[PDB]
Amino acid sequence: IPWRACTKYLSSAGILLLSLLVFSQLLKHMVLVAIDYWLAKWTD
Amino acid sequence: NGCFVDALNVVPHVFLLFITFPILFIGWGSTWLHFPGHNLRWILTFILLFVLVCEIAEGILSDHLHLYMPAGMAFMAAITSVVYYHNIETSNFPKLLIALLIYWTLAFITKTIKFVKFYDHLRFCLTGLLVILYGMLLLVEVNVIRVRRYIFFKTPREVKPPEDLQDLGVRFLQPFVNLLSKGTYWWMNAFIKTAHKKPIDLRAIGKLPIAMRALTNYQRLCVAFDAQARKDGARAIWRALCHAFGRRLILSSTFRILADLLGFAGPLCIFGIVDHLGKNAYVLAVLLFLALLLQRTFLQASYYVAIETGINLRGAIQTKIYNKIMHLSTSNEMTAGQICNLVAIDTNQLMWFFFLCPNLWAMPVQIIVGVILLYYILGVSALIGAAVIILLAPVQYFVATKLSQAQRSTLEHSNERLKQTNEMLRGMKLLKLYAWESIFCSRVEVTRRKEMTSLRAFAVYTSISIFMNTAIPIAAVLITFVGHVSFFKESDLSPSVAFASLSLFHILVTPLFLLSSVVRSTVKALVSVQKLSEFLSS
Amino acid sequence: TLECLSRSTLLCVSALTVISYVTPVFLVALLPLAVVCYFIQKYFRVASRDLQQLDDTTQLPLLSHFAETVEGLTTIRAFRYEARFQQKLLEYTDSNNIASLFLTAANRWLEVRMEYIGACVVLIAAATSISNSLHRELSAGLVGLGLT
Amino acid sequence: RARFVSKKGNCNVAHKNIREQGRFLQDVFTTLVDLKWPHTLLIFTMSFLCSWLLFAMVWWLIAFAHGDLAPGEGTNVPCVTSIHSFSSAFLFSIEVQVTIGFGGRMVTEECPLAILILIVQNIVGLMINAIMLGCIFMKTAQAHRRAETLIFSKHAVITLRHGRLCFMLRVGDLRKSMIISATIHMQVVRKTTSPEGEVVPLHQVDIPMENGVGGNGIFLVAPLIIYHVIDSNSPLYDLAPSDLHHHQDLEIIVILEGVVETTGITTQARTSYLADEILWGQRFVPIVAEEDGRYSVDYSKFGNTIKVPTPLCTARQLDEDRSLL
Amino acid sequence: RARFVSKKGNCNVAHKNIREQGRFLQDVFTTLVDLKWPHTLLIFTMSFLCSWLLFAMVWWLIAFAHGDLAPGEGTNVPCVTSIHSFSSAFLFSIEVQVTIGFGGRMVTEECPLAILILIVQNIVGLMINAIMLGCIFMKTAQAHRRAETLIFSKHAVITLRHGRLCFMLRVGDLRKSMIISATIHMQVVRKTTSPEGEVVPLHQVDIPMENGVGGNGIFLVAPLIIYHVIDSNSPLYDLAPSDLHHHQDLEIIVILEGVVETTGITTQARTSYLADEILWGQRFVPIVAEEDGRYSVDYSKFGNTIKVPTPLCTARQLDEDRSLL
Ligand SMILES: COc1ccc(Cl)cc1C(=O)NCCc1ccc(S(=O)(=O)NC(=O)NC2CCCCC2)cc1
Ligand SMILES: Nc1ncnc2c1ncn2[C@@H]1O[C@H](COP(=O)(O)OP(=O)(O)OP(O)(O)=S)[C@@H](O)[C@H]1O
Ligand SMILES: Nc1ncnc2c1ncn2[C@@H]1O[C@H](COP(=O)(O)OP(=O)(O)OP(O)(O)=S)[C@@H](O)[C@H]1O
Repeated sequence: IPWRACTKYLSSAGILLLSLLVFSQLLKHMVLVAIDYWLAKWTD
Repeated sequence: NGCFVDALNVVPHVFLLFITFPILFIGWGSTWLHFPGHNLRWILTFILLFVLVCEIAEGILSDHLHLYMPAGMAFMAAITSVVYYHNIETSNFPKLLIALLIYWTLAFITKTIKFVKFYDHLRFCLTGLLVILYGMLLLVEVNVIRVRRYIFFKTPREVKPPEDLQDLGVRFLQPFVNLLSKGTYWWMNAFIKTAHKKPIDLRAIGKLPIAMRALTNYQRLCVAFDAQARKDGARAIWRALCHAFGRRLILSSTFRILADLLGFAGPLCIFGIVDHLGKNAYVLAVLLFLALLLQRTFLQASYYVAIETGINLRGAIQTKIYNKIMHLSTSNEMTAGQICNLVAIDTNQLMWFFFLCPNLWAMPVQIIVGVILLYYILGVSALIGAAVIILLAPVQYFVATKLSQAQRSTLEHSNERLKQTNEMLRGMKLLKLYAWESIFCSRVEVTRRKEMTSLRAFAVYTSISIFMNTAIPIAAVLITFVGHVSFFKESDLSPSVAFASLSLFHILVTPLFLLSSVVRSTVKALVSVQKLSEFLSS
Repeated sequence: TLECLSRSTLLCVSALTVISYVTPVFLVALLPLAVVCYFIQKYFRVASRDLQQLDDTTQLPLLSHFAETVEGLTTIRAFRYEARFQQKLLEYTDSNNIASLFLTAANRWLEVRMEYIGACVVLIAAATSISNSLHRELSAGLVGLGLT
Repeated sequence: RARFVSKKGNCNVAHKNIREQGRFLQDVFTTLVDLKWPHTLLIFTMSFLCSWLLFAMVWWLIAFAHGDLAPGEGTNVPCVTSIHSFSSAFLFSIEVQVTIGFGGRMVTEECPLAILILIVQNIVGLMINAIMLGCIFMKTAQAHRRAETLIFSKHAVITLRHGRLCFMLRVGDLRKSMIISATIHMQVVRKTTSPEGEVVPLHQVDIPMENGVGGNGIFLVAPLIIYHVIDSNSPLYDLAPSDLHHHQDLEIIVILEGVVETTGITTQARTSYLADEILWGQRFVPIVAEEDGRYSVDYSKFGNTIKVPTPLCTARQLDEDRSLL
Repeated sequence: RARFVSKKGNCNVAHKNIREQGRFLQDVFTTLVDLKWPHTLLIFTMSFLCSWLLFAMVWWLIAFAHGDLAPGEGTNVPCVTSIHSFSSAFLFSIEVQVTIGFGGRMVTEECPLAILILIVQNIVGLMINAIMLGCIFMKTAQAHRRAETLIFSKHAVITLRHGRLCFMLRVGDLRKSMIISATIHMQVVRKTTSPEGEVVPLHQVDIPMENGVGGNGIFLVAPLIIYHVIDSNSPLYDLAPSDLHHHQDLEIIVILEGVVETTGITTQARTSYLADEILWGQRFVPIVAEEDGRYSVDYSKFGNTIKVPTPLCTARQLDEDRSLL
């Protein structure tokens, strides 16, 4: 299945929520890695 | 004369590795014959692989090439014995077996000499384990010749290789392959590669072996039901299924528990490595590699054996309740719908519960080993953390139940909507002949809003589930590490402790979710088997 | 399912970036193996989809058959045609089981092979971490994240 | 549908339930020597290196065991003089095995065990050399690359010759080398039911090759259309022209046997023609042409075919019409 | 009673009073090289060791005789330098015989007798090496393990086909390798008394193999029942169905000849069927079956047989009844 079906599916949502979802997911994963990255320096 | 005995041990591996190459290159340049002790032989060969890895670790710790060459030679010797037994299973011979037996005997002799010269004065345990494994393989070979016609009188009275899984076209050959591929599913390479090009269909698909049909499972189930009813119900049918499906289920369950043990074991060797470098680690790394691969392989074999037992059970009880459909009386519309739900939802519930059966036995030991292991790494504080994660498991269940309730309500509305559609898509010409269509579309949209309203609460519960899923892992580490160092004893938390706790937290979060679904599936299956018993006995 | 796919893909990318930042050279070793997964992807889907639909088909005439036996039960018990119909139902349940069995076999195949590669990557990561991050780099906070 | 023997000449019938009890012997060598030249060279060097390394290992071991490997002056003479490490041991092994005999390292008359290891080394080396020479010579007798080049036309035709229906099918040579006393065994298979209620799944019957006064053989220089005429006695005489194209299952096989010149072995070529392969009422294009001073054969028109206004009817009805006309 | 040729194909008739005067020659080698591979390897190493020990003994003797074996410094040069005991003598023998030439012990230009013993040693060694190589290569041409695997059904049946009595008997292949131009020589033996008062103890007569227009040969891919029809002209046409089972002595032998592909040699299979072996009025079970996409042959039903309601009568009386019906 091409990217066109998903493109139409997400464009029915609009530009309002697409970025609000994608950047929030990116930031959540960045926090989930950064907590352990800081714990690494916490250890010693 | 240590190096002398080392060379004396190196010799026989060279002998076998040199005899194997002509025959291996002849074979490299469709009937599967299996011999008694094949599975035992492959198990012992994998144990040999492990012990040879340990010997290589010893040789690295000691270093002197001639002092650790025997392990590297026996490695290729065992691999070539595997290739030999593959070439014998693909084409039987009374002479290649003797060629293996000679090598087994010579290796046993050399190991005995090593043991004696060591007793006259870590090596001890590995040498003893190798001796025992080679002796058991020798006994397997002796059993094979005792059963075969290698040196026995004129004719072997061969087995006439089984036509159960090798006769007229069959494609799903699970029971009839090498016990390594029975684990790693190597026989699927050909199927999947052919499937990439040509579209699969029932003509391109196989036919089920005699080991698993409607007739076979029905026969076993009716034999158990007969042996239980001749001694005369819900408990009766239950015990009948239990005694009928027997060994396969418990085999899957024990595969599963051993895999769970090794999975709990991984992070501890991680911890050991982290300790060693901050203050004997390559060995721990290769052991971690081996333990990971073995644990996951056993987990997967467990899954598959359970799934196959479940599919057997579904076929069996389906053909059984169809056999019952023939003798029922006409006095018993609603019963037809109840019958077809008894096959569409009740049987699927039964079979999926039989999927999840071994998980219900393997979950408690997993959480117990997890909590006891984390306690000895983090102390009293660990206990506190060990509570929080566990507290997510009942809560999850509660959440799930709410979902179900919501689902029910939503379904109701949905059904009604469909009705209000079926009219419009039939009186099409009537509808458009006077353009009353918008008037009905208003009503259809009125139903839709109610449907939307239900969906909000359902998705709120879904959001709460997804939120807890990744919130409890964070909260455990938060309230544990903050509550360990800056609260209780100010103990210096080495990186090993924290990272082992992290690993164990994930390895314990993964199974926790499954217990809730397991409990729901089990109670639903109990109700469905009560229903099946009420029906099957009318 | 969309939420789960997004979480999974981002967690995987994050884990790869972590084990790369911990040991730089390990990065250059992991891109080969990942390319392997690409070949494991195609061959899977073009079959996993196919088998899937086949399952659906073998589920549809089976259930329907059941219903046909229930309504016209008197006619079927009168004609004494019970044997042939039982034969048909054994045929249908076999056609259902072969599909629902090949599907689980293929899922096991993909699972085991992806797992073998996921163990190769941790082997190589630990083997690089024990030497690079201890002998030369002598930094202990690294190996923890990478191993975990 | 299923075919009897494939176009390439290989057999299609797969055998099931063979006793297989007798095939439990060691025919190891010949099958290895039949392999491809690269694979055969690989296995030959493999055998040689295997034996060499085995005896090098045992010689290093015996020199280590006697104590002669321990470097010491006096109180001994090494069983093999001037032996120091595993490298010189392997050099001695390759010096005594392949019979070059450098003689820098000398086996002495002090240790009879070295005498025994030498006396077994030499005989095993001679035996493996003899088998590896005989087998490669037996291989160099491979003329199979030149054989099986015989070609038949993809589809065979039927025509009307001398007032009778006839079968026309092209054969031919592809090299200068002839084939001596080539004979044609033309056969037809069909699922037949006897009048006694017996049904056979496949029935081979000989359809004759129509030559001069007699003879089952032919002479192949140029592409010669094999010429048979189906009569009321022939088994193929009963079929119909419109039912052969789609439904019927008739395989007409030809077996051309003959001994090649240079090697003297008797090879053959078997090919099948199905019901959907054969067609009706056509004529091949003349291949041979009077060239400058010779006969030129054009193989582009080998499988070419031209329309012929010939009547289309069944051979039984054609014979009845011949009785009427 | 006595059989003519056994089922396995070997001959049963024992020959008596052979002149045996000519069989007094030395055909020694070829018969030894035909033996089994273990026995042949044993005799080969035996010959080699025999020659080696013989010449080692003669060299020790000559070194002892010249006095060079007596350990002494000066006033001489040993015919073979650095020779001390029988062990070094045997080492020199194996060094010069199998042509390794270590050269630690050197034959010198002082004694022409050593030159003569060397010049005979080398030529006898070369001749024995040449024969022991040619013979093992001639052995590796053994494809007899693959031959003689042809199988016939244990008992043959008779039936009624096309209104005439017929003989049905199964043949077949057991390997992928075909057999080229296999012909059938079907014969029958019987103690016959001529009308001139002459009594023959055994009388071979050809009973035809009924194929197409002609031909003494067949084509073997699948098990093909050989189909013969006994007529008033056939020699077997006179017997009775009730007298064959117990009393009569009739041996029907078949001789299937044919050349194998890979080796090109012409092998054959001979088998007998007695009067007590053959039975009456039955039919074989169809072997070939339309498999998934091929033809499946089941060899379990190879010798299986089903009852057929066919009339039981003598072939002469059957022909008389055909004249009446
Ligand atoms: C989510 O994993 C788990 C992780 C951990 C544990 Cl302790 C248990 C499980 C688990 O799942 N419990 C075993 C029972 C089970 C059910 C489904 C699957 S499956 O993989 O999703 N599906 C298939 O294999 N085949 C399907 C089966 C249904 C017919 C169509 C083909 C695999 C296994
Ligand atoms: N010009 C040629 N020279 C030598 N051999 C040929 C030649 N043309 C065809 N052949 C071979 O002999 C057979 C004769 O069949 P054709 O007359 O070529 O009919 P066809 O339908 O064109 O078959 P093709 O060319 O293989 S698709 C073929 O199977 C070829 O393999
Ligand atoms: N399935 C088989 N595959 C290959 N060869 C066979 C098979 N069965 C029998 N043969 C051989 O071919 C001959 C055929 O005779 P059969 O049909 O087997 O009658 P028979 O009375 O069963 O003889 P047997 O099996 O030797 S006691 C036998 O002499 C066997 O040696």
